[PDB]
Amino acid sequence: FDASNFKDFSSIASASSSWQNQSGSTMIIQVDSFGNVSGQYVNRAQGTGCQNSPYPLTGRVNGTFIAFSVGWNNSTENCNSATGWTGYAQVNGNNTEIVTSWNLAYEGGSGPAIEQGQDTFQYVPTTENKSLLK
Amino acid sequence: FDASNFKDFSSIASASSSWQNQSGSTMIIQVDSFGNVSGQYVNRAQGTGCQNSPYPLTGRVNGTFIAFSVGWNNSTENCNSATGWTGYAQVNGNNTEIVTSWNLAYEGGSGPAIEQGQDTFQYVPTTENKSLLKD
Repeated sequence: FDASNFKDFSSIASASSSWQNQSGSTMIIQVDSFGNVSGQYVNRAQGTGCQNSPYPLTGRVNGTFIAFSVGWNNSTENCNSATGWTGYAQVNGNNTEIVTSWNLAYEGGSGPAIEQGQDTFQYVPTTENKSLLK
Repeated sequence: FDASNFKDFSSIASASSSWQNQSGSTMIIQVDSFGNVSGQYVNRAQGTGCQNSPYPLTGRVNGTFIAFSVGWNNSTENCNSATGWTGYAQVNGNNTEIVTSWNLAYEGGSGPAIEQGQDTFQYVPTTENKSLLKD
């Protein structure tokens, strides 16, 4: 996968790809040839619960457009919320990024509320070792 | 719902349910015991592309909260865009509803753009027939 020449999600379909946003959160995703997205999301956004453990992520792609969803209970920590992100991939400065808007639905002070924000994910190329033993 | 603890486990561990929003769009969803949502969405929003054919949907649930996603290509019609909904289930007037905000990412005049909105889905009860041939 040439991240400097990403065309659409089929450039990255059929193998895993890793991503990191501006807040330190990471995700690893699988895009199949039918437009499905699976993956795992690790939240590290300052001030939030449910950090540093993987949460299942699902979604859908159409060309360069994507939408994906995370529920905030993985059996390690339950934050009783959900986030949906929607956006698109593009090549920016010889890497690829996914530009998104998100909604977080949660229990607020006076009842259920939806918080909005934006995340941009940068592609993270794999690192490689000879073997698992140092 | 505490009473759900005192029923058949298999029947309550998962959900199969239909929903209609205020625009007449429908979705059919399956929620499994692990939190995974699958289903099919049929758009009927007035004046839009990609109406009247089913589009895959996928999502996650946590408690009463839900997020789900649809890409707008099913090989019948491609609208080159994607929508993400986020919200929650609640009860009113003796029916369950899902209250959501959505984002739509699409190719606008100037390049990619995001449109925002709200949808509320009402639960739709199953119709039951004797057979495919007789009601």
